[PDB]
Amino acid sequence: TCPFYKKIPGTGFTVDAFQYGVVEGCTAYFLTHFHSDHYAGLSKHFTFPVYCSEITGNLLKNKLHVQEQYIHPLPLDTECIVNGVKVVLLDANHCPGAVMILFYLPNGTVILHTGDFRADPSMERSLLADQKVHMLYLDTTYCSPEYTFPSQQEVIRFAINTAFEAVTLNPHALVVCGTYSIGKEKVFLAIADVLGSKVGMSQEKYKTLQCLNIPEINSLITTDMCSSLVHLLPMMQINFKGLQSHLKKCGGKYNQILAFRPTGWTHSNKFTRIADVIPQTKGNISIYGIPYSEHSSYLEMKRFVQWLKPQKIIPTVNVGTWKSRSTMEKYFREWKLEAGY
Ligand SMILES: c1ccc(CN2CCC(n3cccc3)CC2)cc1
Ligand code: NI
Repeated sequence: TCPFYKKIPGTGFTVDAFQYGVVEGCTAYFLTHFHSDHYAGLSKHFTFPVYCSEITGNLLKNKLHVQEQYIHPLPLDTECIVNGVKVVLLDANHCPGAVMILFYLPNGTVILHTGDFRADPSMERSLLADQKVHMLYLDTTYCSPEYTFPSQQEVIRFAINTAFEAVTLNPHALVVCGTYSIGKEKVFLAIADVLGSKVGMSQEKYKTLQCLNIPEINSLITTDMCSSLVHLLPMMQINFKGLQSHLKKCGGKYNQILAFRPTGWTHSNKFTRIADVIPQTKGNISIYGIPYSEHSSYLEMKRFVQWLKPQKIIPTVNVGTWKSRSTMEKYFREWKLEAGY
């Protein structure tokens, strides 16, 4: 059964609600982004309208085989009417195609669903500017002050510099990057660019990247592994056993692997600054875990909410324990008292 924090009161709409069968009274199903916990249940057999971004629609058609007659892509930053209700899609700064959804209800109430997002000051100059919001459905993944991590730019600078130094010292080194979904493409694209290489990958992963409207993509990626010195592998293979195995398949073209494992937050962010990060090493293989987040830090989330000044907040993550729920509610009250709304 579909939970309350996925229902839009006063409409026939749901958000990211595909795993509950036919939802009673739902005439339009919105999808914020193409991550499996959110799309769970969608397939070629789905026969109701799905509203989403153009990139999300390309992935629905090509990867899940959803029939084209049921895919309703909407442009960003544009007032659209769906089933008699004005809606707007905004960039979420999450993975490719990810959106936040603004709903202008018939009764005059205004609701923002963030989906998954990494809050940024640039969102203060979207169509949200000077817009009253009555209800905010908030991605609270990292809603506690312990959750700190660097900017995406700082993490990419570290990765580029690390890879360039390694391959300049040893021209026979291979660089490997782990992946398990869409998102975090900048990690492998930035490394390949500094090295003058295309990124090599499986046919399945190539198909996924061909759906993302990335400019000049044919110049950047390939299924010919042997022409490339930056390879993508599934995240589960980025360990000493899996990398040793991969090194054998390249036919003595390479004599060293440098691998990156993009993670979210980890506890080492408490103690170790990104510049000070060191790898796990065994012989000619080194593995770097790098904290490349596509969710708001605590500080980023607090800034966004204090600027927006919503009347009510409904968390959508960490809602399953009394302790977690209470912790988030205490921070929302602090933020409101500090800012005066
Ligand atoms: C929102 C609100 C509360 C939680 C629970 N965690 C908070 C942070 C804790 N922590 C301590 C040291 C490193 C993390 C672990 C419990 C999650 C999300
Ligand atoms: Ni996500």
